Amino acid sequence: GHNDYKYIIHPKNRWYKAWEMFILVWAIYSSLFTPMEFGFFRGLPERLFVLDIVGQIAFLVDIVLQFFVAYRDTQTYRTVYKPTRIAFRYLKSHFLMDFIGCFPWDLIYKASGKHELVRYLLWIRLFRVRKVVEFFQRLEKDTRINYLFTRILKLLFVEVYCTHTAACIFYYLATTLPPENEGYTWIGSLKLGDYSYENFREIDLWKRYTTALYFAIVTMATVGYGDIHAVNLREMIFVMIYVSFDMVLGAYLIGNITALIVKGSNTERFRDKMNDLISFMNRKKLGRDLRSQITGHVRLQYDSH
Amino acid sequence: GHNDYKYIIHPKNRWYKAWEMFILVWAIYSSLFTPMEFGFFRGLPERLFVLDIVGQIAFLVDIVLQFFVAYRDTQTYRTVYKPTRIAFRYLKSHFLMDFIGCFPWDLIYKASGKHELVRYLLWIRLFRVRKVVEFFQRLEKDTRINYLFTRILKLLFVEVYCTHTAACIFYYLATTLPPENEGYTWIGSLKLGDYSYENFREIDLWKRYTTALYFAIVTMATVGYGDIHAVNLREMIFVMIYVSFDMVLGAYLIGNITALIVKGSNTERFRDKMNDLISFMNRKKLGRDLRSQITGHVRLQYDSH
Amino acid sequence: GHNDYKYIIHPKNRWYKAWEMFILVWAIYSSLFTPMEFGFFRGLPERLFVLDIVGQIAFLVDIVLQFFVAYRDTQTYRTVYKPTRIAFRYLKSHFLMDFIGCFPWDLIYKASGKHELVRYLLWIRLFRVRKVVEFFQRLEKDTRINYLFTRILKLLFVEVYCTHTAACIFYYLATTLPPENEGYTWIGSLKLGDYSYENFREIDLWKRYTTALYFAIVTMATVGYGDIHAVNLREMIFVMIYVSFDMVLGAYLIGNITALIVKGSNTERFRDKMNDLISFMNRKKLGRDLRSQITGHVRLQYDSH
Amino acid sequence: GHNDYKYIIHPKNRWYKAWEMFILVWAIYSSLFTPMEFGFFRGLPERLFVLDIVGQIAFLVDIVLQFFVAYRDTQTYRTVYKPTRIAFRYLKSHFLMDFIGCFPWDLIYKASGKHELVRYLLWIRLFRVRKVVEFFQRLEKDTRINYLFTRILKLLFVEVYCTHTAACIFYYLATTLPPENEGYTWIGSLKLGDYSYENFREIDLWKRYTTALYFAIVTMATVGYGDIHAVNLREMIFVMIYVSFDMVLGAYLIGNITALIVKGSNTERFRDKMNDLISFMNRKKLGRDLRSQITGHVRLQYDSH
Repeated sequence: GHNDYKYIIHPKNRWYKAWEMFILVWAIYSSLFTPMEFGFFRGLPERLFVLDIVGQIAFLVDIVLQFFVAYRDTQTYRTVYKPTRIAFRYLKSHFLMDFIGCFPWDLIYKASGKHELVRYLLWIRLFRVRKVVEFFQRLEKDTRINYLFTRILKLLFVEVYCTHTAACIFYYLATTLPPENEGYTWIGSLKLGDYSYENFREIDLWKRYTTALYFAIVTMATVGYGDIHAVNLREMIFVMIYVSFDMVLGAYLIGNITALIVKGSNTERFRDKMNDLISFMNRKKLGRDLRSQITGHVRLQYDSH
Repeated sequence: GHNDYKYIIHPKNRWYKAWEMFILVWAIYSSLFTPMEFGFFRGLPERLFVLDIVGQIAFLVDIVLQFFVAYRDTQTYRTVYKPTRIAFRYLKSHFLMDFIGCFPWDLIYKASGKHELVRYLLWIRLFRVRKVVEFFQRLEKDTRINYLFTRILKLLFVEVYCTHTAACIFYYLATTLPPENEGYTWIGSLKLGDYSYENFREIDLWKRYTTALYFAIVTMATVGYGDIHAVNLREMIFVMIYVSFDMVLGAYLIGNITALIVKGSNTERFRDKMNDLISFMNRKKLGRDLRSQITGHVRLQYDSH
Repeated sequence: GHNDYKYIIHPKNRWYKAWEMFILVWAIYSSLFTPMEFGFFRGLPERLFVLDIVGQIAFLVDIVLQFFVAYRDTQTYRTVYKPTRIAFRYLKSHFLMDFIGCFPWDLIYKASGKHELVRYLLWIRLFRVRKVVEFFQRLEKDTRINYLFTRILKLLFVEVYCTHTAACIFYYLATTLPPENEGYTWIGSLKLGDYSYENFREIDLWKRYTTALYFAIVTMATVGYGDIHAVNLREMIFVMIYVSFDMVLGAYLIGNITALIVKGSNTERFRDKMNDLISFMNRKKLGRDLRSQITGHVRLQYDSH
Repeated sequence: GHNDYKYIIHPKNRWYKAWEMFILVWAIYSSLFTPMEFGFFRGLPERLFVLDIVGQIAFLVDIVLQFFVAYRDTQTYRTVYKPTRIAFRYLKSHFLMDFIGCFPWDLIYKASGKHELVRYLLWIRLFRVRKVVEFFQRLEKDTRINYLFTRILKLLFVEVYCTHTAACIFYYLATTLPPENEGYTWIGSLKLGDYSYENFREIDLWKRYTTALYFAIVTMATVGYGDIHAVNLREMIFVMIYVSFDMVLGAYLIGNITALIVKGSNTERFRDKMNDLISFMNRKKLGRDLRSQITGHVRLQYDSH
């Protein structure tokens, strides 16, 4: 019903759904790479320079594309296709964060005399998780999948993101101290087996990330070996914040899993009904013939709904 | 006849709800600073003197103000303005503890030749958490702030209070040994990174508090890296008490969160019914028109009942 | 209701109930001390020799008492008064483990050439925890206390008792190595702070017990600091067993706490009713006078049942 | 149709049930020993040469009998005794994996010049855990044992299997490094007590396995002492994978146990009502005779009316 608004793309268009999946994949990488770019590099190496610029370009198109995309209203509950209303809705809803996230923050950091506060603007690109939140909302609205399983998946994804981000921030806090005071950081004072993470800034990127993620994963599960631990006061405060948040997050995970199991399965509804029928049967002693007939018939009833 | 017993403050009038919020903030600060004044300060410094005095002054005003504020008597559900009943209720319920908490315990301890037992009286000021409990009761009665979140917010407040108090008591137990025996304390033997907490009484207040709070949060979160751990026998006993209490309290937090997720939402029960009916509809394929009719009928139960 | 059998005691007599409480206290003490006698001493020191004797006497009397105490039948629900039936039921229910527990196992251990296997018969006195089990059964039968709260209390007692027993067994396993191989034990290699548990068998009893209980409590909450950890293979096996059992025990504690919170409070039931009524009035836009009347009258209904 | 084609065994035949129980034990042993044979042996010693071969024999026979035993249809709900029908079921469902697992993979590894990738094929024998899965499925459809309790037993078996397999893989990852780099492995740098695991390949098999299983068990319960921990990057990655999976699995264990407790019992449901009735009756101070009448009437209801 938008013959007048021919330019506007239907949100259920097949090609726009393909673009939604493509930009969902791009958003996952961007919101996972951004913490690593901010934590393990003080300026992106040239080898992945293109991966920076291209990474924003795919999002820039989205900024344009979302301007030519209709939507379903929340008060009228009618699918609104007015291009001016579309533009105003996206300008006042999410345009600012998406647009500011596509700035060449690495190039701006390197051009502006290597100022760290400029690099702190990379965290705007964590607002690209809005794509994943929208994907999980859509998949929760999907009646095919169980609703509480969707919540469990969303919580596990949040745990993955928070653990990865916590690892990147934990390594970054070690980098916030000068290398001379590196012995007062968690990684600069770290010694695992024979290996000593002495000049940790010059260790391979993936060794550093694996160590930080190992600490973050081990803390997230509340195992807590101690091999890696906070040493600074800043590391101290960050670990307190992270474990306090992850305590509530793990409690929510346990609660959601328990709610899924408490909901019960038809198999269980059938098992309980079986036990009730057996109680009745043994309290009236029907007889093996009628007993077996009843059991078989009710099994077939539960099987055939 | 409010004019008869004038100058009696109605419980829920303006300018007394503002004072209730003001004294709530003071109660939170006093009930959080008290553990720190006791654990990290054998003697409060001149720098804090005025602040300390000011705190008691506020609560002193509270003691006066609560002698004039009317109350709803639960056996008649009216608001009694008679000053004798107000004073009698204050004297019976909680006046002695409130009054004792307002004593200049810090100055009294100093003016008594620095007797540690006088400084244990500071713990009376932890009864000011009755204001936080009252605020949480009122918030629970509130409908806008749903009982849903507030039930676990109360437990998170309890977690924060207990962790902070445990950190303060842990540091205090470290101080209960003489400094020459400081190598047998948890902090005196601490060598986090290249920094050793050699003379821990001369370390900055905030580094010591951050260390103790990190241990307490680490223990509460059940991570237990062990970088920081009990060393004294008194430290073992305190850690055992705190650990058992925190196991029970964390189980309570998980149980409260699980119950909020199990209770579920009207939408959620509607989504259960919709999932069942959509599964049956796909199994017994019946067309979009009958689908629409039955789904609209179902949607006229979650929104009509 | 027994003329012929005058020598039989009702299990409701205030004298027998007082003796039941007295022997419950004695059984709690004996079940708690038996592990300590086995783990921290290769033979009881003379100082508490009398305590070894009189306590057994305290249970020996009970062995006699249950031979002429009436018992309520299961199916008939009639308190059987026949001394022959009472004696036979006691003889085949718990007489053997009570009588074996009442033997002077310390004196028998010392007389039989200090043969270590004789001291393993001390574990028969673990069966005196049946009095605590029966106490909790009666408590859960009592209506003055919530059933699920009684289950939580039973689980907490089980956790406490298993932690204490695990601490005693851990120390015992340390003592199962010769004092020359003590460097391979968990406590003989312990260097908490500047204190070293070198000659750990000559350390003060409460110092050793507090250390073992600290390890057991810290493992029980799964804090797991690491300061104290299994070193032997036998210590490793015991830690695996205790950890695996404690995992299920903690899961059961969480489940029971959740179940109680899920069962819900009348306050929460009212909060949900109030939310439903407020939704109704908001939909129908009832005037503030009538809405306030409805709210107040519903509060009074809930308070006055 | 059991007369038309002979040599066909009824699925619930007594001899076939005995063979099912026998091959269940064999499958449990095989799927528990396969991780141990993979991780702790780079080639099975000849001391076990018979024990592996016989094992495969036990499953080879199990492959043959699977070509004769009948099955109950999911469509016609009736047993089919037809060799052509029987063979197709096996050939499609599980023949291929069972046959590959029956191969002498140790002999093939030793006859192929000791290639480790050949030894990786032992993990096919982990599909014999399908026998345990089928046994638990049959146990679920049994009135003697609760459904949710069967589920928690399944999850406890899953925890046992996953912990043992994780221990074996953890040791194997240490062996993937050359012995000269053993100081970088988790076990090669282990110095528990006064014992150092220097030449960890020459340590007794059961000492190494007990150490690895200790680590895996303490991390499964999230105790995380720290004494044993990952050192290589491969060790960190495996610990992260195992720790995340075990976080989810422990949350599932807690959820299953909590659902079993929340489900409740008819007795517990009765106690809930009877507690309410006792509160009401004590509130109104009702007569004992009418109390007995009401309590008996309610006891009638909570008896599966």
